[PDB]
Amino acid sequence: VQLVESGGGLIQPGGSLRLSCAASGFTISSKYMSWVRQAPGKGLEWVSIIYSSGSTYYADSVKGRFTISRDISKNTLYLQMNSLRAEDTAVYYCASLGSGSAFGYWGQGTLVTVSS
Amino acid sequence: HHGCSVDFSKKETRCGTGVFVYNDVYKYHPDSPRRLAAAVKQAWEDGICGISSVSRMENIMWRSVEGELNAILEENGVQLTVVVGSVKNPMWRGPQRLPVPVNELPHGWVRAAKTNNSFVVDGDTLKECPLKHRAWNSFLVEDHGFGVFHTSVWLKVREDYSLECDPAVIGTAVKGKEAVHSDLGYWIESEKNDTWRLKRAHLIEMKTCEWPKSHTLWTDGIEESDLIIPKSLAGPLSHHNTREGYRTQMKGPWHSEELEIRFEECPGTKVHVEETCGTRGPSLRSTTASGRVIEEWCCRECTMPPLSFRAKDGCWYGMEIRPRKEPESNLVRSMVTA
Amino acid sequence: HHGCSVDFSKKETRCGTGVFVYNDVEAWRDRYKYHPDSPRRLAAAVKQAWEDGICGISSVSRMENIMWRSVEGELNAILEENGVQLTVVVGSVKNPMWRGPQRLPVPVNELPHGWKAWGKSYFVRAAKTNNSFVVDGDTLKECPLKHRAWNSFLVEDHGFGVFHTSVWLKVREDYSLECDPAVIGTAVKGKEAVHSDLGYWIESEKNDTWRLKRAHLIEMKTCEWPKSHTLWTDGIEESDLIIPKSLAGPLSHHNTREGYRTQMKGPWHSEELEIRFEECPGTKVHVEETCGTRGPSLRSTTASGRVIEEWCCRECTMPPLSFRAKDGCWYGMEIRPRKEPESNLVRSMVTA
Amino acid sequence: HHGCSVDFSKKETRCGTGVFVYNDVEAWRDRYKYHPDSPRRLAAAVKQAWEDGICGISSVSRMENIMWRSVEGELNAILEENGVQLTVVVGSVKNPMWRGPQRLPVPVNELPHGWKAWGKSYFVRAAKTNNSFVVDGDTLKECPLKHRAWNSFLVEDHGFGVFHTSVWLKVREDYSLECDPAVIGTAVKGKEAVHSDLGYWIESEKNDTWRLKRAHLIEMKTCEWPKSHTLWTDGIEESDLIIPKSLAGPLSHHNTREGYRTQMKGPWHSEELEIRFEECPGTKVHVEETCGTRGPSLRSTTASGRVIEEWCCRECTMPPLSFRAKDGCWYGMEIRPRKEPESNLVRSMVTA
Amino acid sequence: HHGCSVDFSKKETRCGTGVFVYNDVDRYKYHPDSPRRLAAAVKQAWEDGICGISSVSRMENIMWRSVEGELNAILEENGVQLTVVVGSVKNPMWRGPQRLPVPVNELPHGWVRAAKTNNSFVVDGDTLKECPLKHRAWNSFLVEDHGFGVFHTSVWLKVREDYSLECDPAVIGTAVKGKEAVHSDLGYWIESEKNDTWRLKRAHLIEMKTCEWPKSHTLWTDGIEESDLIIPKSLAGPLSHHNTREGYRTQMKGPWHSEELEIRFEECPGTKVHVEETCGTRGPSLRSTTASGRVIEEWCCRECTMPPLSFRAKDGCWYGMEIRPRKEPESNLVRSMVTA
Amino acid sequence: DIVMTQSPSSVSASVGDRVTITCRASQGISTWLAWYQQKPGKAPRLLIYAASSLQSGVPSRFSGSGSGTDFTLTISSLQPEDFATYYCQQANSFPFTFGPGTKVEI
Amino acid sequence: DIVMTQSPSSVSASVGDRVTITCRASQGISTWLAWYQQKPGKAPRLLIYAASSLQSGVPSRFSGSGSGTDFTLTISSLQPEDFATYYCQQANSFPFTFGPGTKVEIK
Repeated sequence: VQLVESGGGLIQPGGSLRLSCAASGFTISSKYMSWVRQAPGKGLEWVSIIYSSGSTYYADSVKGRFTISRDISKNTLYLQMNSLRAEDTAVYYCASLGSGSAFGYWGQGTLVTVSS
Repeated sequence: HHGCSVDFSKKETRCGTGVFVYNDVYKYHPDSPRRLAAAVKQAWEDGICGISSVSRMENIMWRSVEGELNAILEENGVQLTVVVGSVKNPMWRGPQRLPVPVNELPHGWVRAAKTNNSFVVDGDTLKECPLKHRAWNSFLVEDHGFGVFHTSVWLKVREDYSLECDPAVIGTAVKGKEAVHSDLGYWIESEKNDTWRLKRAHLIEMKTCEWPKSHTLWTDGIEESDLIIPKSLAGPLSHHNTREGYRTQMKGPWHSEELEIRFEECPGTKVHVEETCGTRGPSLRSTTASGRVIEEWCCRECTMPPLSFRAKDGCWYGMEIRPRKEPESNLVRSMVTA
Repeated sequence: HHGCSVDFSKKETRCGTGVFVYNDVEAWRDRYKYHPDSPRRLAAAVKQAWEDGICGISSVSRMENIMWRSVEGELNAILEENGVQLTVVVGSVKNPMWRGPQRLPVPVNELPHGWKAWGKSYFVRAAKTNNSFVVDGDTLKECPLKHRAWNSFLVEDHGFGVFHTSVWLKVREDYSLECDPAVIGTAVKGKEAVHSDLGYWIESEKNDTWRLKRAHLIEMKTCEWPKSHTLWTDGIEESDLIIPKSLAGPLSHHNTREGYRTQMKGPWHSEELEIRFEECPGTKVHVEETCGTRGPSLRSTTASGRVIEEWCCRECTMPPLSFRAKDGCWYGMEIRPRKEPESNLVRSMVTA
Repeated sequence: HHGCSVDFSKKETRCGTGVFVYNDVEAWRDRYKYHPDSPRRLAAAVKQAWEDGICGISSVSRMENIMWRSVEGELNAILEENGVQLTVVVGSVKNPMWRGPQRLPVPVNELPHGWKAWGKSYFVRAAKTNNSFVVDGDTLKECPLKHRAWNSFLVEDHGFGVFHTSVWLKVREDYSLECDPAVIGTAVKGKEAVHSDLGYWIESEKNDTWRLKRAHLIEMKTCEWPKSHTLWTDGIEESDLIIPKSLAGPLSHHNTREGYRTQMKGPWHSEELEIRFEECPGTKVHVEETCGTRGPSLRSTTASGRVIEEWCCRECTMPPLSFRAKDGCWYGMEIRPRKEPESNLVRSMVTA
Repeated sequence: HHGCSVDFSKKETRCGTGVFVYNDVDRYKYHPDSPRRLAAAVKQAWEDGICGISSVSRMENIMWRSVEGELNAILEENGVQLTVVVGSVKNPMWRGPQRLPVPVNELPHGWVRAAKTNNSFVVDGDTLKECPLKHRAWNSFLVEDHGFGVFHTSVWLKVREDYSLECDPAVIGTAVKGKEAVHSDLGYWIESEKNDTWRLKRAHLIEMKTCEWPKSHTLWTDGIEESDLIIPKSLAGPLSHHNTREGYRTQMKGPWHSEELEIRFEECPGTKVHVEETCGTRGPSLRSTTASGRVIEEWCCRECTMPPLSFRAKDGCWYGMEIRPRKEPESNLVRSMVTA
Repeated sequence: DIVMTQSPSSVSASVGDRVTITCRASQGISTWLAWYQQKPGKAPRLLIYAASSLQSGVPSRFSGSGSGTDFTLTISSLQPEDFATYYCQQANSFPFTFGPGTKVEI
Repeated sequence: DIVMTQSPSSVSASVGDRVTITCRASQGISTWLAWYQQKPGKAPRLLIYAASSLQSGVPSRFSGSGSGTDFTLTISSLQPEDFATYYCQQANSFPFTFGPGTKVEIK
């Protein structure tokens, strides 16, 4: 299976951005899809998840600002990023959950810079 | 569905069409004889040594199907035997999943012989097969496999990884000032007195799957530390799962076989609200192991009537209710945490 | 309650206890007895409201309108026996039922004259008066909607479904915006769910996702669906609900369909509509990126009765969203004509 | 058919096949689709009736009034599309529903223009005309009852009980006096019997003898109850029926009560009454040989609301016979006031 | 009173309140007046000159067969030399002129088997020689006030105190709805229809009685002659216009010796009936198959109406009384030897 | 939240040597643990799940053990292709949290 | 959301003069507007609701008018007590939004 992440670029603080993840070889509505980010020089951090049934959960850092969603026809995963801050700059990955409650398939990564 | 119903308090009867949720607190068709055997075989060669049951439904399924399953395995000449035990609560999760076989076993449609290889379904066998090698939540009800007039449920091996409970057997409804969240093992009632609050619950099993949010009333603006029944024990994420003055009961008597949550004192006991009572901890039983009955309890800021659990072995108290003067080191304690 | 259900393939029955939600829509509400709290109490409330500056009533639903029709005669009689120059005139409802800013007061003392129960048979009819307390009608000129009371009753006891029971009501002491929860029933079981009240019956199903299946509305009320009576209330935007939140639509994921936004400009003027996902007769819809942007809803046939043949949408999903009224099929906001310009068509002039 | 019945004391059921007679009274008849024979056919029939000398229609029951209400618009449209100067005007129903001597003809050839179904959506509301075909209303002045047609339709198929089914009717060829037997249901089981149709529900019981128990009528029709749908038809005098034969009362021993005769002068002007055997609130009846003879029926309360207390009869039987209408208690023809003169009491002004 | 029903032809369903008549043509455990009053009644009847009991329906026969052992137990432990022996039932079930007497008091002793005695109180059976029909009781019970219902499964009868000739009305239900009708009880199921006039459609009988159908439970009882009723009034047929068919008269000589009959208007398999002006008159009913298995094929009737009347016995397919063969003589066919 | 700590922060070893990395939790996450491998400029790869189970396609020279609070990841015969960064993450409850990281040098 | 603007930003008047303040909305609301009065160091006080209804207890010299998207607050006879800041807020839908404010000073 394949995961390709596209829409990440440069943005000024307080702005908005929308990421995308294209899936090949499987349907999005059959897996637990998640977003993980890695700050430059730092470790990994779990952001949000969407269940196969459609339930969503978030980390308290981004609880009211980010939003995860799907599109069944397009077979793509989305992440809507609003009111960005300095600590939001990182490489955002697109991962899936499987046996052990662990991430098996990762994307290639997409970098987001928040600076003026 | 079309039917009729009566309200005995007013002696009024009516009929019509609608949606009906009945209180329920079954010849299953575990996939196929030739395909469940292939799934079990592939799982055994994959490193999976057992099964952890999600509910009593699956346990009864396995206990009914084990003989024919062993017959199929022996007739195919596969050195493997299926052993099914009883159920101990709570029913913990397993990290593995059963595989979906590409092809069925060629042979199949007499007893079998015991072998040295055991595929242990849920039982008291945690040493031969630890919980970290057991499958869990590996079955799904088919599209029309369940209904009001079925008495025969069709199941098949799931192809995905999931955490939620099966939504095919869940029924929740609200009508006026009475609501219910229910499935094959839970019957959770709530009411509106001043606000919505938990009224009583009747549990004949303690599952550890997650109650789906599509089948839950009022899921927004609720903190996971306020739910009377813990979210880890398939308690709904609802404002209907809350009661004023109490937090989540992570240390309740979840080792029972049949529980009954209600809000009234245990027989021959009395509770008062005082700011000089001990802090919360594991739930304590009203009668000591010698049979003596404690008679005076306190809580710090709880609300009357008090929270109590009614098992067959006694009457426990909520985590906020502690003995006042009599020391609690000699009382009975719950050994499990959600 | 205790009840039984029937399967007619194999003639047998299944019985038990539980919660039962019945389809009470499109049933005649004229066959019940209504008890607004007390004749003297209600007369004192109406008198005090008239003295404060409140002119009339805007009805939340049709049940309240029928209640006022049942009450007005005795209310006028008992007002007359107390020497008050005021008469209550009850009109008819039209959709949508807009809400008012005023509320009906709770008096300290009842009027010290008259009988103490509703239904006293034989009363001398009262005589007309200069001062009129108009319950909703085609009378928005002597006093406008900004002077009308709205949502000032609470149902305490009812027997809907049994055609000779009493309904007990009282005037509430607080200002509110939600619909009365005593007559709401919501239930899901398996892959089917319902959100219902006395005038709404909203069905859902589990396809690849949960979505709206069909709805049946015999009124357009503008209260708010309580969140205590809604399934799956979190993680949903108010701009994705098919039935608007301002039209007492549930704030649920069950109130959504993929490819559609909120229908603020649907045909909400009709007395009764039925929401379907199916093409109008003799019509075809094509998904094309060259179509126009969404706007007010359009009727399938023109004002002279000619059926349009071709429509388009940009990113919608088949089957298309339609409304079924007495006039005929309407289309959703996202579906526009392909060739014929929109100046030839009847379009909705009501916004939620 | 196939059906199941339910016991609520002990929750279970009983299923089988047979004949089921339902209480379909007091249900709204206007939620069906009515298909009189044909728009072109019926337009030709109305045209020929107008040319012959029939002025209008006298309705047998409420169902025909609702039918004509549903049909009048398309009927006028079809008439206008043919250049016929005739309009159909539908009025209201008042009881009793008297009979007309005329019948509606069956045309040989229908009109050669218009559509071939009912429910053609969209047609141009037609134009008024100086010639009017009046369905029964408050119009017994432009044309008398002797020029009106009555009992001229036959029901061919129906689905009463299901609120969106179709009803098929047809203009008959024969002169008849009996009620339409497609909607009549009569049943006896043990010690209880019922005679019913779409507007009547008459109950019987077995005390020492078979007798009337209670009746509920929502209309007063003047056809004849067919004898094929009556229990125990022989050996019964026409002078002993509680509900007169002229008001579509069944001719049976189940329509009898000991001590009473036919109620020719009861309050049949009511829109809806309910016959039951017990005294009225705050009244007492005593059997006295000195009481007056039977005459027209009297109301328990005076026109000013004063209740009369003491009544009497010569040889009636307790409990007394009373009619419960919207106004209030009336008493049978056999029961007269003991003290107050009858000129102070209101009386029925109609006779069957 | 509350229930739901479906019409599979239109495939529509509805619910409500009303009167429902079910086809019941086993589940009951019967309770006479008492085990201590029935014994006293039987004792007085034996000492009065009544030697036995003739059953009215299969209901009574099943009751007696179920209660005989206990009745003998009490009647023997109380010191009375009398044993009740119950046989099978043969059709038709003829009337008897006697009635059981109602005792003033119960037997003093009563609430293990007994031994056979020389005194026999024979209930319906093949014992017409030690107890002739002239000395037998008949129609001597009534189902009690609320002894029967849709949901009962246990029927409570009492010894009658009067002399009647009519069937028990507590178990009868008739109904008409539109163009279909039914007269029924625990043993009959008689159907009617409206084609051009009302007529008999089919009838299913599992017993042939001789009581009289009450007029209070009959539709359209006036203007009808007993010579037109297909099921004769002597066999508990209703005096109704729904019990008639054009061109046929009362079937006094049908196959009433049978055990379960079924009337329908359809030709027996492999037969043809032609309306002929030169056909023999009416008399005893004939069976299509001869005793040797040969099937007769050609039949005639004088002025009957097609399709013909037939009786579907368990052992054959008989014809009506008006239908006669053309070629084969009837001296060799099988005929019914009973008359109503 | 459940805080996860890793040690040592860095380690150096030659080819064919045994390597050991230890993860440490702050609560009872028992046996719900996973181990990852991060190469510079690439996405993480899953090696061990459920604290002992080997992800399909991963060489068997990796081994896991532990329960409760203490866990251990072991490489038996180090290879030049096995110089990267390794993390542990708990899978017991939301939110999922990773470890600080450990670098393998030389 | 809905943006509310006021005009002017400050008003100078003497006792006995008539004062007029204006409020504007980016969308149509047409009934749901309220007017508030706040003095320094104190909580706001409601004057008008539903764009014309006078709150109980406040004098009748305060009056409101308007609908749609333009609204006006008017004072008949100025008083020493009537020198404060005034706000308009829309009550049509969430979130409830106020205006920038307008101050009335002594001349």
